[PDB]
Amino acid sequence: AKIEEGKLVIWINGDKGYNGLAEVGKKFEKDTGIKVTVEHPDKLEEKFPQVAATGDGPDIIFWAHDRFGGYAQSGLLAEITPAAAFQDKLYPFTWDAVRYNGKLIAYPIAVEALSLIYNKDLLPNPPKTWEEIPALDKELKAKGKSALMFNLQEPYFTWPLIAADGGYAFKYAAGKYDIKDVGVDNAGAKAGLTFLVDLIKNKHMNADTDYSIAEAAFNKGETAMTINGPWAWSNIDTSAVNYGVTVLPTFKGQPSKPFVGVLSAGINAASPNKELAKEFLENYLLTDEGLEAVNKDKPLGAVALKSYEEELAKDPRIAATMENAQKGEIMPNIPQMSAFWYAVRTAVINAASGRQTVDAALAAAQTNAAANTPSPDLTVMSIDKSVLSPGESATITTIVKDIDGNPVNEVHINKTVARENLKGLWDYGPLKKENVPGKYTQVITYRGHSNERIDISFKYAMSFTKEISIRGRLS
Amino acid sequence: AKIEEGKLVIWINGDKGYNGLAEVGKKFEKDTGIKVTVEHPDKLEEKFPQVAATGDGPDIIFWAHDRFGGYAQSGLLAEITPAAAFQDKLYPFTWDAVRYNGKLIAYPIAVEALSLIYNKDLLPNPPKTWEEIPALDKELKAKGKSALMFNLQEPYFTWPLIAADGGYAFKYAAGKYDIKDVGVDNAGAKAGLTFLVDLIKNKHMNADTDYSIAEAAFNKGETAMTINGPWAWSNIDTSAVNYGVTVLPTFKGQPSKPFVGVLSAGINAASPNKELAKEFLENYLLTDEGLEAVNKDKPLGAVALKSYEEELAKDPRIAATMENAQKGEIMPNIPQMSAFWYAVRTAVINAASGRQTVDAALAAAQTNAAANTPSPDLTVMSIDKSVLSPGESATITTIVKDIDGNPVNEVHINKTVARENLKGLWDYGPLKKENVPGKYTQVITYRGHSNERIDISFKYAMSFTKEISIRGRLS
Ligand SMILES: OC[C@H]1O[C@H](O[C@H]2[C@H](O)[C@@H](O)[C@@H](O[C@H]3[C@H](O)[C@@H](O)[C@@H](O[C@H]4[C@H](O)[C@@H](O)[C@@H](O)O[C@@H]4CO)O[C@@H]3CO)O[C@@H]2CO)[C@H](O)[C@@H](O)[C@@H]1O
Ligand SMILES: OC[C@H]1O[C@H](O[C@H]2[C@H](O)[C@@H](O)[C@@H](O[C@H]3[C@H](O)[C@@H](O)[C@@H](O[C@H]4[C@H](O)[C@@H](O)[C@@H](O)O[C@@H]4CO)O[C@@H]3CO)O[C@@H]2CO)[C@H](O)[C@@H](O)[C@@H]1O
Repeated sequence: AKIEEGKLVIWINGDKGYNGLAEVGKKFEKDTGIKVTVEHPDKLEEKFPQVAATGDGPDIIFWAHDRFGGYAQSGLLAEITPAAAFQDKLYPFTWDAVRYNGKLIAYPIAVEALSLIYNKDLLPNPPKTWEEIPALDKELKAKGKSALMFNLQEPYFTWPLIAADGGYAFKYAAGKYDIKDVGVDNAGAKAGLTFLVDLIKNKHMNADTDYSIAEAAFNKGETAMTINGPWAWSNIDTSAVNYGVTVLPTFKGQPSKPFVGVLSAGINAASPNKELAKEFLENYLLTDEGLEAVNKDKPLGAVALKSYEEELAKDPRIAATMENAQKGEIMPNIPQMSAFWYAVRTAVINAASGRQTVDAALAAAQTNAAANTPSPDLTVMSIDKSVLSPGESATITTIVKDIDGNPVNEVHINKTVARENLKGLWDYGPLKKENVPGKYTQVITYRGHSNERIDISFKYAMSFTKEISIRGRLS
Repeated sequence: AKIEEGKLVIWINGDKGYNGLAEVGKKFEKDTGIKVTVEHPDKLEEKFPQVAATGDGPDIIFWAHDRFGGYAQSGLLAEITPAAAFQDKLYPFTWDAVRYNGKLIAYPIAVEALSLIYNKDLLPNPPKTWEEIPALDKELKAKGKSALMFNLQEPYFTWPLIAADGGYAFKYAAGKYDIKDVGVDNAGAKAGLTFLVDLIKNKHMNADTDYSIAEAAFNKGETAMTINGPWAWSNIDTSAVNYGVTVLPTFKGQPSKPFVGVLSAGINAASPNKELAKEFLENYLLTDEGLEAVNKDKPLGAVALKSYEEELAKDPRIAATMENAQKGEIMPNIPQMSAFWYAVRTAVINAASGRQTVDAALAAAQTNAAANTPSPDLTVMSIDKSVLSPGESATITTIVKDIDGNPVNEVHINKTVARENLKGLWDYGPLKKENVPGKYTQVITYRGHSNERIDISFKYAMSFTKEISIRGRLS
């Protein structure tokens, strides 16, 4: 778990070839004596910024490149400066993905795009268009099958459809992304989303479909199609299914336009093992043998390493991946990407479920994606009472504001309570959103039993913290 | 995510039928208007006690019953008092598993035991004994296969072997478990472990084998045998494999003796939805239809509900589960179970890898399993400096002690740093174990850039917290 001199800790997502990566680690250990521990914590991409600067992260973090600009802006990443000879071993466009403010911030590993994955026995002539899928589903349902299942809970999987007829994240102009010019609520985006929503209302898909439901349904031969990336191919191979990987369907005659990720490896700026990390990545992983070991576990996609990619490129599944990639767009790496994703995630889910209209959902995503970040300097937190007797209550009031002093309407707040002794009895109300932007309250009732101090910390937007204390006394 | 009046949040492990459970939730929602959100956080069993009492848990927690005594001791669980008619619908021994200090603390759902799962094409006559497996592996390796792969990283999977020839957790006598009488280092336990270790050294298994490696190897037809529970059967069915589920091999002519878990559902004492939770569990889940929906996703094992179990019991896989269960032991539910597991986990891993001898590994597990818990009242935490100028360092010293004032040698300490502004530059050393029991130090160097206050909290044994603060000032 712990970062220490002389050992390497690596975090990679649980859908990737972590076992194969650990094999590369074993080889490094054999040669160097340096143990390499590969972990796949949930929410690693959220945890990393919280722990990296405060002494508790991995030495190396793997994620798609979209997360890395935010990390770099915060100073969390070592600058990557490989020799020209090494740089020349990887595709130039992959280095571009991991460049932030003129500096290389990670090593590129592999290029990922979603494709249409289809069952050749059920559906050897997969549809050209999205909009026929409902009629197709009707046909399949009459023989115990469904047309299509994919993960509706992650916006990555729905974006290609939202983008097909013109939806965009941030407008690109004059050498940069305009962080206030968000394209999620344009005509093209509302449509794509509407379409999905109609698929649902018409009982072709289920709003609750997640990664595991879709994977199981495809791999068991129950659904004719899924939308997934190269990492998914291994489990399909394990199954009995004869599958193809192809171009995503069109929408309004336009290609679906997936957001393309470059799986990337960053080095923690606070690591005492930066040089070892670089050696591991450059000399062990980013080799034919190293990438093969990871790929054999879960396929990587179109790898960044030219020598190995030249071999993979022959695979029709890879050719299809690259085709879909070329029809989409390489994700920005800017800090605002997470805000964009969080916003779109909420809009797809809310709409799919009919908890809001498409017009409304997407209008709101636009606001939230473009929102300023909370400022520690202007955010307020107080409690009305710092000592409680049994039966007394204290209320926390917090008001979250940006750098300009303007409220931030939607904010992630993580509450943590530190307890002196675990002997006192306490009741916590919900964190209540009040009827003005940025304002939340929480009621805490001391019920006695034992004297106990508690310290309540609110972490805002997975960044800064404010804290209050309560002394519970029996008298 | 959040606990709120009028909605249900459920936590269940990611290896269980969470999608099927969500289906039961949908039915409840249809009837009642109460949304049911099923989550599968990693480490849910560790998180639950940390958040349940402090206003941030689920309404309902699912885990095997072994975890629940600790939760109950801490006051985290609502007492369960179903009508006699309802009680009579479930097997008596399952209620016994969820009784703590004379009170029912959860609803029993299903009985789980590990079995030997084997590939009928590769190995239709699976071995009787463990000790022949190495020779068998030799035969299989000569035809591109291995004999056996199972999760070595979780002690649950190795326990049946450790226990076969007499290993035990806590001695049971006079109506109770003796928490100071730990059986992990007896002759029978050292042997079983030694055997596994020899399997490894002789290249029959790999010390690094985890759940996913083993699952993939079995399901792809690469390994003849695995050790797993009923939840695993779904993915095997998806694969091409013809498999059987049978009695675990013997060791020294003794049955392997798995620790048997009762998957159980507890209600958070702090839930404002206790009655809804009870209705969901009693009236929706613990019905033929409800359990079927979960079972169809991932098999539950031998369910607690007699009416449904009578149907399942016909399944030879269930018969085998029950056979292995009867050869093992129902886990204690006492608070000390987690300490036991943590200890055995470290001993298996350390030994399997050859980082310690079996004799040593198991001697140490014994000490740690029997150890007193840290006391908030006697644990020390201080920092030598509470204000720093740039280039100055402060050192935290903590000394962890039990209720009696005795040091606790091994302690889990989770460090969290709350940051005022994220503008200061700080360097954190490792948390250093000093050369006497219970004592740890950490060096923090302020590097300037900006004035910033940080608050550093140490949480001990996932229980109490102590905190210090540092004001970093440029002057
Ligand atoms: O509370 C909501 C959820 O929040 C967390 O998920 C967030 C991430 O933190 C964001 O970074 C973002 O995720 C993007 C991701 O950055 C992007 O690369 C892409 O992810 C693909 C990935 O490239 C691919 O290799 C493979 O792993 O599939 C991923 C998709 O699942 O797309 C993501 C958006 O879908 O936004 C999400 C929220 O949507 C947290 O992890 C969740 O547990 C939490 O529910
Ligand atoms: O830091 C080490 C690891 O710590 C955490 O794992 C702990 C758990 O918190 C403990 O409760 C215990 O786990 C037992 C578990 O309580 C017991 O029921 C059994 O679990 C079976 C389960 O019954 C079955 O249904 C299925 O899910 O498989 C489980 C086994 O994986 O056995 C467990 C012990 O193997 O001890 C473990 C540590 O071993 C934390 O979750 C980990 O992430 C962490 O690495």
